[PDB]
Amino acid sequence: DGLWAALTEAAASVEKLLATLPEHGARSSAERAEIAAAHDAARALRVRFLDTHADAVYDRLTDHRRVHLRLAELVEAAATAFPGLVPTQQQLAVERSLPQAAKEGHEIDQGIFLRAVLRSPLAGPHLLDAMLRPTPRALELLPEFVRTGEVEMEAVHLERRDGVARLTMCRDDRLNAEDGQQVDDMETAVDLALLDPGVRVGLLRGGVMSHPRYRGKRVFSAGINLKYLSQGGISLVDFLMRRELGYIHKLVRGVLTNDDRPGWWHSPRIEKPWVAAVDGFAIGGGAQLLLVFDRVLASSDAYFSLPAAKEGIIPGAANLRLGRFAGPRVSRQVILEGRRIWAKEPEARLLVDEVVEPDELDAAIERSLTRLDGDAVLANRRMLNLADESPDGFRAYMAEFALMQALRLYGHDVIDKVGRF
Amino acid sequence: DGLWAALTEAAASVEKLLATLPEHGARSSAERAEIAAAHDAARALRVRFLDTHADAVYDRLTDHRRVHLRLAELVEAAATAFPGLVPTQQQLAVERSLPQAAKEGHEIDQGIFLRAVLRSPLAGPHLLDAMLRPTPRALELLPEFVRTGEVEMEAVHLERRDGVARLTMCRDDRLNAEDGQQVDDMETAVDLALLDPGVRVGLLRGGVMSHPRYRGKRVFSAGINLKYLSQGGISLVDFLMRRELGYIHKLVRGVLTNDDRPGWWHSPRIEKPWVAAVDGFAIGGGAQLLLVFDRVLASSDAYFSLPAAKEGIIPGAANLRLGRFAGPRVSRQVILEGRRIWAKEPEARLLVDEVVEPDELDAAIERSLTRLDGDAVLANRRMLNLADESPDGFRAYMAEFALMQALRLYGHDVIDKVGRF
Amino acid sequence: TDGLWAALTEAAASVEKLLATLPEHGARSSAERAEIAAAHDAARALRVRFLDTHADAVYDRLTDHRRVHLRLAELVEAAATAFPGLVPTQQQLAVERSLPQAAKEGHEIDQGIFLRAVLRSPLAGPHLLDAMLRPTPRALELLPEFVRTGEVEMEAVHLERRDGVARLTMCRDDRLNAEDGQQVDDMETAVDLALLDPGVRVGLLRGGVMSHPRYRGKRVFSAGINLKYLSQGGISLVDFLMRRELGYIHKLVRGVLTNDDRPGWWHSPRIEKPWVAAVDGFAIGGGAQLLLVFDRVLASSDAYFSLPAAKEGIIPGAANLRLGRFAGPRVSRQVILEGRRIWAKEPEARLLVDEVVEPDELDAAIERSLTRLDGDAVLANRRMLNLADESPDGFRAYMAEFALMQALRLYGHDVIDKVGRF
Amino acid sequence: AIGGGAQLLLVFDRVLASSDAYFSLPAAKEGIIPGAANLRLGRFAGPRVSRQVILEGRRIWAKEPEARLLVDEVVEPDELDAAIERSLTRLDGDAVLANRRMLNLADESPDGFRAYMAEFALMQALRLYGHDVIDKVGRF
Ligand SMILES: CC(C)(COP(=O)(O)OP(=O)(O)OC[C@H]1O[C@@H](n2cnc3c(N)ncnc32)[C@H](O)[C@@H]1OP(=O)(O)O)[C@@H](O)C(=O)NCCC(=O)NCCNC(=O)Cc1cc(O)cc(O)c1
Ligand SMILES: CC(C)(COP(=O)(O)OP(=O)(O)OC[C@H]1O[C@@H](n2cnc3c(N)ncnc32)[C@H](O)[C@@H]1OP(=O)(O)O)[C@@H](O)C(=O)NCCC(=O)NCCNC(=O)Cc1cc(O)cc(O)c1
Ligand SMILES: CC(C)(COP(=O)(O)OP(=O)(O)OC[C@H]1O[C@@H](n2cnc3c(N)ncnc32)[C@H](O)[C@@H]1OP(=O)(O)O)[C@@H](O)C(=O)NCCC(=O)NCCNC(=O)Cc1cc(O)cc(O)c1
Repeated sequence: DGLWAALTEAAASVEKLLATLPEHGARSSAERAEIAAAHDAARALRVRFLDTHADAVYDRLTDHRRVHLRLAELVEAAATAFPGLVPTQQQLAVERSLPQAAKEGHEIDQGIFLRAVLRSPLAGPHLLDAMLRPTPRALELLPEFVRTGEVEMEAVHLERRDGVARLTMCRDDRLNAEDGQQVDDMETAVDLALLDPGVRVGLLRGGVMSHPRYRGKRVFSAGINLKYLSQGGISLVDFLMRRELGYIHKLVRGVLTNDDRPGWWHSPRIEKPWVAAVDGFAIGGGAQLLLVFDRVLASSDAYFSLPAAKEGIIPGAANLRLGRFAGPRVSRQVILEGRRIWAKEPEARLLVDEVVEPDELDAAIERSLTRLDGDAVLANRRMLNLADESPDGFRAYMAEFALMQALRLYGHDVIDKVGRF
Repeated sequence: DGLWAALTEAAASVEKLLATLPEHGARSSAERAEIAAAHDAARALRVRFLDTHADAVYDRLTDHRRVHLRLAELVEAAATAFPGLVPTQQQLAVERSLPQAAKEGHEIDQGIFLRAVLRSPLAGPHLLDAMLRPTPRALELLPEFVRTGEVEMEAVHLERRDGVARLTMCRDDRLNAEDGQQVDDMETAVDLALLDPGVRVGLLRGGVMSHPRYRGKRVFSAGINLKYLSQGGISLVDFLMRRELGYIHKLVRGVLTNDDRPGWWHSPRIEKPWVAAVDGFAIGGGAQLLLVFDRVLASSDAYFSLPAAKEGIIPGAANLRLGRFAGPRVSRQVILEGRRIWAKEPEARLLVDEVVEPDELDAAIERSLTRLDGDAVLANRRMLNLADESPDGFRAYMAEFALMQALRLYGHDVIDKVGRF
Repeated sequence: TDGLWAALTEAAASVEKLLATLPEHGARSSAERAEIAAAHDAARALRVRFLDTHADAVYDRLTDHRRVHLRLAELVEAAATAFPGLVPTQQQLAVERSLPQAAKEGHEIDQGIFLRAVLRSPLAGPHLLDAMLRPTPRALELLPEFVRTGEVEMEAVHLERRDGVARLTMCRDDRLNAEDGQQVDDMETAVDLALLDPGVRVGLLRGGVMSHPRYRGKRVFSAGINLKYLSQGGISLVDFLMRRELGYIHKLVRGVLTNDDRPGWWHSPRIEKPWVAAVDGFAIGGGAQLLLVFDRVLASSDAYFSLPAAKEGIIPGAANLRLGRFAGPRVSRQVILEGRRIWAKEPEARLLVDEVVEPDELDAAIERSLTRLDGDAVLANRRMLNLADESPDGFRAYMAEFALMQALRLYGHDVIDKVGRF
Repeated sequence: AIGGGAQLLLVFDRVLASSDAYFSLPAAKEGIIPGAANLRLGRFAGPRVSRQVILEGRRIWAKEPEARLLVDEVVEPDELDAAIERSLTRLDGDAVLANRRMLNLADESPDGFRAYMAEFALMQALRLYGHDVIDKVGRF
C-alpha cells in the first residue's frame, strides 16, 4: 500500500534534521520552518497510515484483543513494534528533560495513535475496558487496606470509616494542584475503594492546607500544576489521558474485574456512589471532577471555574459533560469565556446539590453519605449513567480529545501563559 | 460451541435440586447456598449462550424476522423451542402461585433473554416494532368504539369527545395503583385512540376516587401495586416490560400499522399528541408517564415523586428520560434520594407546563386540547421526539433494563420493603 | 433487477398520463382529484421502496463511488437525468415554479424522498454532508477581492472585515430581513469568505438598519421566511430549506471543508471560527433558529425570540433538533408546539441569550464580546463542545427525516392557506 | 392557614410550614375585613401582592417563592416536627427579647396600630351586617 514505507521515510528525514540542526531556541527561522515542515509531513502520514491500519496495528499489540493493555504499556509496545509511529521511551526521556517551550512535540504522535485506536469500534472499547481494570498498585495494597482501613499516599490520604471510603486530597503546600503522581494516587485510591467490600460509598474532599495564604483552611483543587506543565513534567498519556480513562471513568463505570465472583454475568464492574465536598474552590481539573459525582456539596464561600479560556488547554471532559449540566449557553460562558460560578448564585444548583455554611458542612456531608447506601442506588445510578453518557459518546469524544489536547499541550499560547505563572 | 449442552446440563442440575430439596423457607443454609450456586451457573450460561447465539435463536422464533411476535408470545415460543433457556408457562404458573419471597426467580432468565434480544441491532428493532403494532384486543373493539365513542374497561374509561380521546384512569379504591390488567387496558385504550380517525388529540387523567381518605377527589397515580408485587402478581414481562415497550412507547412513536392506507410510505406509524392532567399526585409509574406527554398540566396541590430510593425497583424509563428534563443533578436528587417535587415550586416547570388552581383546571385542560390539533403539531412533535430520544438510545437502555429490573424484582431489600406496605 | 425500478417507471407514467389528460389544478372534479392523488401516492411509495434497497447504488452512480463531491442542486439534477421518474427534471420544476403553491403537483416531495434516502445511508449521508461543507464557487471567486478590499456588498448581506472580525450585516431593509433563496446564497457566500479569509478571527451576524415606515431607523435581526414568496411558489425545498441547513448553518457549526492544501490539514480538515450574533428588534422563525448555533448571543432589552407558526406552519428547520438541548423538552414544546414567544428580559431568555443589554449599551457590548473569542484555546474548545452537543449521526439522522417531513409540510393544505392570507 | 389563622402568622417571630400547606384570605368578594391583615400584610408582601391576596383572594402555597414573604421555613411533613424543635432552641436568650422588641416597635408604631383599629372598629361592624356577607355566610 506504500504508507508504512512513506512514514518510515518521513520519520527518517525528521531524525536527520534533529541530529544535524542546532538545539531548539538556537535555530534560525529557515531552520525552524524546515523542521516544522518535516514534522508536519510525518504526522500527516501517521494519520493516513492509521486511518487504514489502526485495527491491524492494535491487533498485533494485544494479540487480537485478548490481552488488555493500559495506555502506558500500549504506547511503549507500539513504539518498539512500529518504529517511528510513536516515540520510544528514550526519545520521551529526552523530551521530559526539556521545558515545554523547547520540546519537539513527540507526544503529538501518541495523540495521533490514541485517536486512531479509540476511533475504532473494535479497538476503542477494548482499550477503555483495559483502563477500567484495577491497577497493580491497588491489587498489591488491597490486603493491608482491608486490614488497616488506611493508606497514606503522597497526594491522597485514604481511610475507610463507617462504610465510606474517605479520599482526602492532601497536597497542603500547593492547593491540591494536580500532577502525574496525584493521578496515580487517585486511581489507586479509587480502585481500593471499589474493591474493598467494607466500602459502600465514596467521599472526595480537599484536606487542610498549610501554605500561608490558606493556613488551616480546606481547599478542593486549584487544577493542573502549571509550574510542572511549563517545566515539561505534564504527560499527555500518563496524566491527561490516564485520568480521563482511568479513575474518572471508574467513578462513573466502576472497575472491571475478572470472572471471580457470583453475579459477574450481570455486573462485570464493581461500581459505587460518590460524594464530593468542595471547600474553598474547585478550579480546572478539580471542577471537571464534579461532573461525575452522585452528590456534590459545597461551602457557601466556594466557587467553581474552568479559567483558561484565552490560552489554556482543553478542560478534560468538561466539554463533553458540562452541557448536559448547564446547557450550551452557560457551558460556553464557563469554558469559552472563563465565567466563574459562585456557590451561592442560583446557577450553582446546576453543578452542586447542597450549599451549606462552613460550620454546618461536616454534618451535611455525613448525612449525605448515609443516603446513598443501598442496592437500589447502585442499580439506579448505573441506569442513569448509561442514559447520560453512552459508551460511544464517551469514546468518540476521547478519540478527538487525544489529538486535540496533544496539540494544545504544545501550542505557543499555552506555553507562554504557563511560563508566567 | 458446547454452550447449549452446558446450559442444558446446568438447567438439569437446577431441576434435580428443586425436585429433591425442601420448599423455599424450609431450606437450610447449606441447601440455600447450593441452589443459589446452581441458579448462578445456569444463568451465567444463559448469558454466554445468548452472547453468541441470540440472533440465530430470534431468527428461529420469528422466521428470520418476518413474523412480528410481542413479548409474551416471544418468550413462550422461546421456552418451547429452547427448553431451559427461559421458563415454560407451567414453570411460571408455579412461580405466580407463590409470594415473591418464596420464588426461585425464573423471570430473571426472561430478563437475560430479552436483554440479549434487545442488544441485537437486528432483533432489537424488530421486537420493538412488534410491540408498536396494535393489540388484537384493540382491533376487536375498534368498530364498536368508532360507533359508540365509548369503552368501559376494568382500569380505564375511554371516551371520544370533541376530537379528543379522554382516557380516565378509574381504579377508585386504590389511587390508580398499577397492575397487569391496567397495562392491558391502557395499551388497548391508547391503541383505540390512535386508530380512531375521529380522534385528533389524547388526554390522560385520573378519575374521581372512592376510598375514604380521597372520596370525591381526583387522583392521577400512586404507582405500582405494592401489595400485588409482594404477593407475586407483578410480571416482569407482562407488566414491567410490556408497559415500556407498548403503550408508553406508543405515546411517543405511535402505532405501527400495515401498509393499508395512503401516506404509509412517509408515516408507517400513526402518532398523535397527548395531554396529561395531574390531580393529587403522580407517584412512581404515574410520574414516569409524564416524561412522554406533549403537554402536562397539574393542580396547584399536586406533587411528583419516584419515592423508592432506598429499597425500590428501577422507576421504568425515568432513568433514561428524566435527565433531559431536569439535568443530572436534579435527576439524581429525585431518583437516587427520593426528592419529591411540588407543583408550585420553580423546578416543577421542568416537568409541568401549567400549574393551575383546582377550580380553574377543567377549563385549562379544555383550552390545552384545542391548541394541539393540526398537522403542524404532528410533524413538529415527530421531529422533536426523534431528536429527544434516538431509537438506539431507547433500545440500549431497555436492553440493560430488562435484566437490571429482573434482578431488582427479586432483590431481598425490595421484597422486604414491599411486604411492609 | 428485483422489479422496483420497473414498477416505479410504470407508476410515474400513469402520473404523466393523468396530468396530460385531466384538467388543470383548480378545474378538477373530486373523482379526478382523488385519482391523481392516488397516482402520486403509488409513485411516491415506490420511490421510497426503490431507494430503501438501491439508494447507495444510485448515489454511487452519480458521484463515481463517492469520489466526486456534489452539492444538493447538482445531485438532484444529475439524479433526474440518470434516473428518469425518480426525481423531477429541471423542466418539470420550472413548470412547478411558475405556479403558486396551491396549484402545484408537489414534485419537490420526490426530492424529499431522494434526500431522505441518501442522508439515511451511513456511506452516502456523510459524503453529501461533506460536499455541502465545501466552499461555494461564488465564494472562491470573490475571495481575492475580499482579502484585498475587506468588503463585499451583496443583495441581502453586507460583509466587512474590520479589526479581525467578519461583520455580516443582513440588509433587506424593506422587509425585516425576510428570507429567500438569494439570502441563503449570500449568507453561505459571506460565511465561506469569513472562514477562508486569514485576516478574520471571529464572525459577527447582525441585522441592519431598516427602511420600511413601521421600522424606519431601527435595526431588525430577522422576520423569518418570506411568506409572500412561499405562497407564490418561490421557496425551494432544496435551494432554500435544505441548502441553508446543510450549508451555511452547518458551516457556522463545523467550518468549511478544504482541500489538503495547508499545514495541519491532517488534524483540521475544516476551518472553523467562533461566531457572535446580536439581536435587535426580534428574531423570528429562521432567524431564531440561527441563534442555536452561535458561540455568543447578545440581544437588545426590547427584543423577543419566536418560532410562531405552531398551528399551520412548516417545521422550523433544525430548531426541533437543537432547541431541547438549550431549553429542555417542556419549553421547547411550548415554543414550537404552542408558539410561545420569549422576551429578552424574561429569565428564560438566558436559555438562548448570553447578554441582554439596553439599546444604548449594545454596540459597545457587542465590541467587547468580539475581543473575548480570539485565541486557539477557543477554537479547540468550541470544536470539542460542538462535537459533544451534536453528533454527526444525530445531525444526519434528523436532516434525513426532515428532508421528507418538511417537503410534505411545504405542500400541506393548512400551510398553503395560512401563507396565502399573509 | 385560612382567614383569621392566616392573619395570625403576621405576628410571629418564626413561621414554619409543611410543604403541602397554603395560606389564604379568601373572602374577597363578599367577606368581612380580615382583621389586621390589611394593616400588616403590606409590610410583608408589598402593596401588589397584598392586594392580590386580599382584594382578589389569591391563595399562596408553601412551595411557591412568594411563600417566603410569610414563611421562614418550608419542610416536608416527615421533617417538620424536628425542624419545629430546632427553631424553638434558636430563640431563647435575652438578645432575642431585646431585638424583637426593637423590631416590633419599628415595624408597627402604637399610633399606626391604634389609628387602624379605630377605623376597623366601625368598618368591620358595618361589614358584619352587610347584605352580601349575610348571603355568602348563609350558604356555607
Ligand atoms: C487558586 C488561586 C486563585 C489561589 O490564589 P492565592 O489565594 O493568591 O494563592 P497562591 O499563593 O497563588 O496559591 C498558593 C500556592 O499554591 C500554588 N498553586 C496555586 N495554584 C496552582 C496551580 N494551578 N499549579 C501549581 N501551583 C499552584 C502556588 O504555588 C502558590 O504558592 P507557592 O506554592 O508559594 O508558589 C491561584 O493560585 C490561581 O489562580 N492559580 C492558577 C489557576 C489556574 O489556571 N489553574 C489551572 C486551570 N487548568 C487546569 O486545571 C487544566 C486541566 C487539568 C486537568 O487535570 C485535565 C485537563 O484536561 C486540563
Ligand atoms: C399515595 C399515598 C402517599 C397517600 O397516602 P394515604 O392518603 O395515607 O393513603 P393510603 O390509605 O395508604 O392509600 C389509599 C388507598 O390506596 C391504596 N394504595 C395507594 N397506593 C397503593 C399502591 N401503590 N399499591 C397498593 N395499594 C395502594 C392504600 O392501600 C389504600 O387502600 P386500603 O389498603 O384498601 O385502604 C400513599 O398511599 C402511598 O404511600 N402509596 C404508595 C406510593 C409508592 O411507593 N408507589 C410505588 C412507587 N413505585 C413504583 O411506581 C414502581 C414502578 C412502577 C412502574 O409502573 C414501573 C417501574 O419500572 C417501577
Ligand atoms: C414580524 C412582524 C410580527 C412585525 O411586522 P409589523 O411590525 O406588524 O409590520 P409589517 O407591515 O407586518 O412588516 C413590515 C414589512 O416587511 C414585510 N414582511 C414582514 N415579515 C415578512 C416575511 N416573513 N416575509 C415577507 N415580507 C415580510 C411586510 O409584509 C411589510 O412589508 P410591505 O408589506 O412591503 O409593507 C410581521 O411582519 C409578521 O407577522 N411577520 C410574519 C412572521 C412569520 O410568520 N415569520 C416566518 C415564520 N416561519 C418561518 O420562518 C419558517 C422557516 C424559515 C426558515 O428559514 C427555515 C425553516 O425550515 C422554516
